[PDB]
Amino acid sequence: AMKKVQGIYRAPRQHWVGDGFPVRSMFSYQSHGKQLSPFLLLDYAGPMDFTPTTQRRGVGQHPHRGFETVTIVYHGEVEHRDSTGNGGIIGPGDVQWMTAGAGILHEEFHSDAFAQKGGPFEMVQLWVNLPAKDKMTAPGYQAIRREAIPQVNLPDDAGNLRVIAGEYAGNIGPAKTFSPLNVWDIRLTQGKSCEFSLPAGWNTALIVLHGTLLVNGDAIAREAEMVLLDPTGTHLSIEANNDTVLLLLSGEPIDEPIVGYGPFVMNTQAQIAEAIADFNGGRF
Ligand SMILES: [Cu+2]
Repeated sequence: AMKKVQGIYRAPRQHWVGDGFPVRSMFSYQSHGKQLSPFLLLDYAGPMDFTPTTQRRGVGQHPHRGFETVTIVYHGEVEHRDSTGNGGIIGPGDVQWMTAGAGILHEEFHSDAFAQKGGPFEMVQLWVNLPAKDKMTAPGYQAIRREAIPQVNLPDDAGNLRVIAGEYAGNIGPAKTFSPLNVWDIRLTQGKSCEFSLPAGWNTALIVLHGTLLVNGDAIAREAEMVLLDPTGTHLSIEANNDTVLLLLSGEPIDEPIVGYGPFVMNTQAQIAEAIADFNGGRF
């Protein structure tokens, strides 16, 4: 049985996060959050050309608690800093997987090298929820180099698939996760198609960044659109009408309440109140 297309959703207008991240919120837990779990949020940054500058564009220090954030860089360079003492530069093809867990402070800025030169900036920021038992896990950070992400050639010269998290055709992705999920970066060649088998009951979304995609033979998704699938079923087909770049997100639902406010995502309102009080009290 196919994972039926539930709907196609166009990106909203762009908004700024800080002065470094012009993003479109392609989905968020406030709408269809149960049908997207474990994924809470996806902000698509760019694509935008930045001017050479002496300024350090980015987003200043702020807290998170209760979930993980994933940065997938396509163009440009970001420098990461967080309160566990982790740092580093994420460039094209690199990924960072940050666990906020019990609580973290972080900031993200254009790298000095990217500041000096300018050019295209394109990135996806993904929030991944944690199961309740793991929400106060210790904060941590995975820097994932492009070279560590398997690139799998699709059959029939159809393109390639980068396994960031999860497993495709026996290729395991380097990102460690708290619940079972896939994050696949797919380049599908115009006129080519591919069939995917996904676990039964997993929530699944396709995020089209570039190109035009025919899904299940009957739904068309274009640049900066989200295809939300029905979790029931196991089979999905995609066909590229033009060379397409997409993210496939799929995961076992976390069947626990979502209570989110600002930078915090917990299971209850009292836990949100505790996060605000801890942050205000200097505990982060
Ligand atoms: Cu943040």
